[PDB]
Amino acid sequence: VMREIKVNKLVLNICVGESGDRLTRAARVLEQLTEQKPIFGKCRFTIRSFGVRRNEKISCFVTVRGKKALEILEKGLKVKEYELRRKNFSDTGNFGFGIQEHIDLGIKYDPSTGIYGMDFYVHLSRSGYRVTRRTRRRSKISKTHKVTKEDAMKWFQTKFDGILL
Amino acid sequence: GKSRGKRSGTRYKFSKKFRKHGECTANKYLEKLNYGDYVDIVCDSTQQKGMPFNYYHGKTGKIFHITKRGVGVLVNKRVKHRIEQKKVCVRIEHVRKSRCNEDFLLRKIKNAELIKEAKLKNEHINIKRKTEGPKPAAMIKVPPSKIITIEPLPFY
Amino acid sequence: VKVVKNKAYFKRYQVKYRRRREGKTDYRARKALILQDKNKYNAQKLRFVVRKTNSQVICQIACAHIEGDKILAEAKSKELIRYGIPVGLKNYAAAYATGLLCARRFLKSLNLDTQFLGVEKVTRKPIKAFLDVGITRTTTGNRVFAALKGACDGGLNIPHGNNRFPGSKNEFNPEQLRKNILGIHVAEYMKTLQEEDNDKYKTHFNDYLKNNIGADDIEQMYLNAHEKIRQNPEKESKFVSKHEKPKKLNAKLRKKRVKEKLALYVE
RNA sequence: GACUCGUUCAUACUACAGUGGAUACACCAGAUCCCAUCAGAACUCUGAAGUUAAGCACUGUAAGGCUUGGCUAGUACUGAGGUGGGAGACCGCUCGGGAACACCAGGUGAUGAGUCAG
RNA sequence: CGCAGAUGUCCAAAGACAAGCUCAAAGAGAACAGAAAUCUCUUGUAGACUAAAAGGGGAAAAGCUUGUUUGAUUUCUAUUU
RNA sequence: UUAGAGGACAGGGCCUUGACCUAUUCUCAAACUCCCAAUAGGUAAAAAGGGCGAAAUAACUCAAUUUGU
Ligand SMILES: [Mg+2]
Ligand SMILES: [Mg+2]
Ligand SMILES: [Mg+2]
Ligand SMILES: [Mg+2]
Ligand SMILES: [Mg+2]
Ligand SMILES: [Mg+2]
Repeated sequence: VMREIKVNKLVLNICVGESGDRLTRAARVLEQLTEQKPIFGKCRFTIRSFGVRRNEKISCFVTVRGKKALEILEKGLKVKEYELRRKNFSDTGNFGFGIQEHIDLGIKYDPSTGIYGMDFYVHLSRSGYRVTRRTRRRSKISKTHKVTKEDAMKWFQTKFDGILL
Repeated sequence: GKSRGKRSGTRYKFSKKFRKHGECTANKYLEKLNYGDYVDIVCDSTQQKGMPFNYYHGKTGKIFHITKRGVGVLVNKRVKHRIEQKKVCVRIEHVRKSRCNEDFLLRKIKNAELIKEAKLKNEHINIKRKTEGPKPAAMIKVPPSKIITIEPLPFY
Repeated sequence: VKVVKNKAYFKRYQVKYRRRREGKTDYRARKALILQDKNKYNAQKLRFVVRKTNSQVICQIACAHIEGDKILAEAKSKELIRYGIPVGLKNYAAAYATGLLCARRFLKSLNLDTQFLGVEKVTRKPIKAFLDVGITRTTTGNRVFAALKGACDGGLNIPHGNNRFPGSKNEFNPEQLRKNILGIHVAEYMKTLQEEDNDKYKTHFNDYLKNNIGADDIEQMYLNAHEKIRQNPEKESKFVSKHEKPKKLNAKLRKKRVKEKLALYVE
């Protein structure tokens, strides 16, 4: 009635594995896609096989909501022509998928910028989620109010008319 | 070599009890103190400022000084053929109002009215406490059906 | 996967204080606010409590005794209807007026109102009280500082700074604070939402139009309410419960419920 | 029927369930302004279309935990005496003090100050 | 000349104050990505961290991140080990 | 630190031995602790003092020439 499922947010993530020019180009790609400034993530460790160090920037990501999120999700799902695996849904109620080329989202290619991939992840939830995030009297959500794995698949099929493999 | 520090030998003395960690309550800060009062020194390890020394944990004294957050206490201590008065300065969390005095105060208050009444009727009153003494004789009724006989037990 | 909430988990657990557990009381701010000098005794150090709920604001005077603190004055935001202010009872101005009421009511209870006149229309030693802000975070423009200004406009002395008033991050401008006291910002929002998207104006301020309050007379009703509050601050001179609360059982009753459940399962 | 500030700091916690909305407590509708971020999610400000689904309140689980009695048990241990026993290791007597785990049964709160509606 | 160990150092911040925040780890899920890169979500009484031995203390903090600073300043008493 | 039992990633092609989880089971600690004695310790048990009223002195304290001390 007012326990229907909406989209809480959407996070786009590009892990380049190195710092320097390529990371900045990926950040520019994300900015043109979202009209927002992204931020960077840093390695907590140092791994010799990967060649990365602590406190070193490795990736860039951004989070979106509102009307803007539902259309970026629309584009991404369209590149998948509305088909997802059943393994893509977690047992808490979220899902996600990936893409190989950022051109197919309608962004004009530039010879200098190059090609990049990214990830999509949604975090479905109902309303009343405020009580677990506010400062004053934060509490816990009851178990019935959560979104189970099957509710997530029904929501996907009913909204986007997609099919599960 | 020998190790005689300030907090040596206080592993179990200065530790919190089971499921009773954390800093003190807020009412602890509303306690009333006056000059000459009796007080107990009990170290609270979760406040590291102004802790007492090892020896004095659990002793009782009198107040000789009150400050912004501190109290001076007079405490006896045995040194090898005599007793010395020590002046201990501690902070207010390690201080508790002593309960060693309350029976005397209640006794005085209660005996006041008994004296006033006895003199009002011109009676003879005795107010000193009585030590437990020998018991008087009595006649105890018991049905014969209620006495159970016992005897030593065999070994098993 | 090894379960983490074992029996040994529940045996070793220590629980916080109830009001910390409920997200209401700080308990580091509180004790620093109640404690006084141990040799300055027979002084109580009152505090001025401001709480803002949803659709209302509250003010109080506390005393912090040993078996539970005592309240000496109290005023709620919904009282302002009697003083001529219809709906709008969460404003900056509403909080200021509520803070004024508590001070004026507290002075009259002691019979000191004629000696401490405070300040007139907005532009012995006084009794002192320290501000208790609760859980919220204190940014510039927070409504708790309007209630403080209203209480100081009465006879009370509440110590404070100047950098937390609206528009005063690094320069104190009294004009901005005065405009927010009189509700100019709300009137300007009403003005600007009318030029564009007029239907949103009709929906958003639905009870302002319904109660015949326009954008042009917002300041005057607050200026009149201040005077009426100063004139007379004295507080104005069994329910049915159609639903009923279920009660608890006992040991003997619980056994028969097990008898019945097992018997029903048998066949 | 509800709220604000407290005191005990689990009989007050935890996991699942059932029931409730005159006023109130909430979720909730927005971003011009004070303010805030990658992000009006949070924080801050301005409101009153919708809902008890959730927070919250009361109750229910041969529920876990916690708490109070009974038992374990005069058992384990121990102060004073002995030209007591025994190769010893160890163990009784006289005058006295006295546990713990486990197991069984009941319980799941109480309260200070001040207000609102009716 | 019993047992297991440590000291002759180190820090303009690792000193002072305030605010916001919550940590180890496990599970499920996301292009290259794998046992371990970076992202969300559930659980989480400290299983992390707190210069250096060991012990005590610590969760809207004493831990992490920010902002402003030089109370690591001059003089004197009552006293503890 | 010994041993089986019941459940749902390694293995020789539907079964080893395992791994993981759940309830048990034999035995232990000067430098382990949910609990916790006997013995050994400390303070108190009224007259230079206590109780209950009024008045006076302060440059201290308080919103207070009355608030307190
Ligand atoms: Mg604070
Ligand atoms: Mg319901
Ligand atoms: Mg039970
Ligand atoms: Mg600890
Ligand atoms: Mg802090
Ligand atoms: Mg044994």
